[PDB]
Amino acid sequence: FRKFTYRGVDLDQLLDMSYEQLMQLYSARQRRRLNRGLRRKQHSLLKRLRKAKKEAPPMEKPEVVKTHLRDMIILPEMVGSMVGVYNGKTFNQVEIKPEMIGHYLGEFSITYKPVKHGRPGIGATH
Amino acid sequence: GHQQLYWSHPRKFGQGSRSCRVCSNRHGLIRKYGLNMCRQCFRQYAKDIGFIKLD
Amino acid sequence: IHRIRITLTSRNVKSLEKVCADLIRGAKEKNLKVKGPVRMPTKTLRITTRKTPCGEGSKTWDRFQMRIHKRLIDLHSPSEIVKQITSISIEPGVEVEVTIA
Amino acid sequence: KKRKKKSYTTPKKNKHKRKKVKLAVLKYYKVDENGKISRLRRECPSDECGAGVFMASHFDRHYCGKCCLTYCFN
Amino acid sequence: VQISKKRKFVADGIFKAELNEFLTRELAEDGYSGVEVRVTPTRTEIIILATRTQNVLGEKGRRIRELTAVVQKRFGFPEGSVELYAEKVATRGLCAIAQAESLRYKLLGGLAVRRACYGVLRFIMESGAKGCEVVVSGKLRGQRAKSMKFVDGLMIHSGD
Amino acid sequence: MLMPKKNRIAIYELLFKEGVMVAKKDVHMPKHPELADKNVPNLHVMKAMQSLKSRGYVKEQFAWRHFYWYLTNEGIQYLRDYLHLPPEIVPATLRRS
RNA sequence: CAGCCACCCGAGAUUGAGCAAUAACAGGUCUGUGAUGCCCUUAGAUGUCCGGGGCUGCACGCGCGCUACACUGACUGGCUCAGCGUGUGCCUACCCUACGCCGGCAGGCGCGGGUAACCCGUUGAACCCCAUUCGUGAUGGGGAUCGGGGAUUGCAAUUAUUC
RNA sequence: AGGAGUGGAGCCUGCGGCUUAAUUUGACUCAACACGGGAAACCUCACCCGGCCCGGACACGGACAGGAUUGACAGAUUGAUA
Repeated sequence: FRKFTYRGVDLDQLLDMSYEQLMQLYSARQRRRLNRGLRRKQHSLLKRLRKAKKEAPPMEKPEVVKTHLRDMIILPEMVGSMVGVYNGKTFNQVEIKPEMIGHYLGEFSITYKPVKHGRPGIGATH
Repeated sequence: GHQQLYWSHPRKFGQGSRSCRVCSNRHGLIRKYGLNMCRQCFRQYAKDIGFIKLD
Repeated sequence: IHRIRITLTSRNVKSLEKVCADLIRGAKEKNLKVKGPVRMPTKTLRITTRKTPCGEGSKTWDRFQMRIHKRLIDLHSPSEIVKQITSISIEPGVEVEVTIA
Repeated sequence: KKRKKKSYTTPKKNKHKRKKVKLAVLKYYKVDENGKISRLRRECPSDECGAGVFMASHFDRHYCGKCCLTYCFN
Repeated sequence: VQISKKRKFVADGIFKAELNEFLTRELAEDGYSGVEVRVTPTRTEIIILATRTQNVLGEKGRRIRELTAVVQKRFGFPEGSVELYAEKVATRGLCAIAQAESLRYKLLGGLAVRRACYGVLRFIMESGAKGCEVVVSGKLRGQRAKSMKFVDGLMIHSGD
Repeated sequence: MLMPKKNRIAIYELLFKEGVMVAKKDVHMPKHPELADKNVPNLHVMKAMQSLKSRGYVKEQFAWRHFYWYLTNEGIQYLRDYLHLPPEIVPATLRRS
């Protein structure tokens, strides 16, 4: 019932649309990596995600991807699949939905934690 | 392939390898006139640098 | 042009003045028109350092100050004559920068 | 320093140790009644391979490790 | 290629401190007592006052050839253009680090602390010195830290 | 050390060109300040020095995060033996003395 | 008497600080150190090559301090006065930084200025110098509490951390 | 006698107990609490960790001379181009 969009465009349109007005759709992020340029050790993650995406099991989610690197991503080709992203000691499983575009993959890794639960007790009086 | 992969990431902003020039110590580095020491070595070795106390 | 400039800098004023007097006398030993020593403002370098290696006690600091005194001697002479005057066992800690233009 | 408790998976950083034959001939073939060699080992254009160093080609890609070449027949 | 006066003077101070530390930890057994640096046109001379000059020079000067071989490879001295000199200390009662190293290598050899301290005291006041304080702290014996003082003659304790 | 012996003998020759140099206290430094761009890892330089320390013919005078090499007559003899070369290559500093 | 208090001349009739005793502590620092004492550490090496979370948590008690509660004033802008300094460089790009074009916001290329009182600099500065709505308030004292966007040093700003 | 007045008001490295393993330290009388010259993607890391590597080298005994590294469009996926 309720209506959701990405300001008149979708992943298909943005795939057809060039980066010219994409920068106008870009909030502030992942623009200067083009001017800076991409470095080495950065050619296998795209290949791995595309290879996983090519074969998708029937009535089953795309195969889990174990990634130890926070890779900067420039295109919405990730949207429409699943990612196993980093938690700190395990790999947590993420469904990708239209909120991924307009955001970075590293923004789904939320990990922070208290010590233990307690109240000011016998030791602490003043 | 570590021989061609060694020292891949240039750590230029950090002072882990640019710490105090005396020993394996950090936590209080000062770059005034390019000392590259902590307070300890500077104060104990300030007599040879040429910095004297008459203020 | 033959105006040789000595930018001479040292930490001690007395050693600096002895060097300047010896140099200007060696110039005065020869027939060389010279200017008086020009005293550029001494650089006072401040380093205020906490004294206790680990933060404890009253907030106490040392203030190490570095006084750098610099004279210039520009004389109308070929630099070879000034170098002939130079071999006089220059005072240690007094460094000489040679300017020829 | 204190124990990090390697107790669940393999607590082993040791390298591999393998047993094999003293006379391992994989750069040549014997019992062939031939003084020459029919070249089934791939020609290596690197200036580090003579007649004692060659490569073996599998069904998946062409393996290397000396000069990073490719003789791909998949 | 010129550098500011403050930075060059701090570099000279760094260099001198480096030599001081290296020669103090290297030749303390051989009675190293001080390093001084002089400059001549395109030449650096280093004169090292030492209590034991025969032990700071070595046979045929070979150690010096070794010594310059070390320093020339640390601070940027081109090969063959640096020479090392040494003069006997005029008196061991005008420098404190000489008697300091003497105390080090008298206790390191195995010796009661008091004997070495009193030997130094009588050596100093047979040198015409006007006052000597040797404070020794730590564990002389047992497991407790007691600070002892060997104080001889008057000594100024404040002022310029 | 997963390092060829020929390069170790090359290090021995380069040292034998002198009597003692210094080493930078670091294992992540790709090259050597004296042997710049000669495929000499610093970590393997200290590997060599620690090996001859295990032998007991060399020592050090480490200062300001810098190893200070040493060499005794038996150590020089051992290096001139393993080099398989005549002892004629005396340090060039005596030729410039 | 040592000295204390007033007064005329005088620049000045107490300018401010670093040095500071004998002797000592069971005050903090082994998380400052290539200065170090039996235990876990004997290569199963609490960072060590690579490096992707961690002192980056919410209910409250007078812990150094922060902008204010206003009309001696924030506020259009008029006029114009600073002093210590810090400044292009060893695995140190990145330091200050005089104009054309553009770009409110940071910044692109150049002719150059700087190892230095030569270059910014005459730190034209900055507080104030009160001609503007302001009147006792939730608007202009009080940005303390929202979502978007240009982007420079930063592969990696996820708690728009910082322009 | 009196003076910014911090105390009284929402925003700080850290304090003392305070949600899913790591919010953790050393300093309880000023003379600890804007202190360790402390606003942390990374080395701001003293801290469950996911472990990429021996920077265990060497007297004396080895299946003693065929243990391994530089394998990068790969199916080889727990660093994939180790």
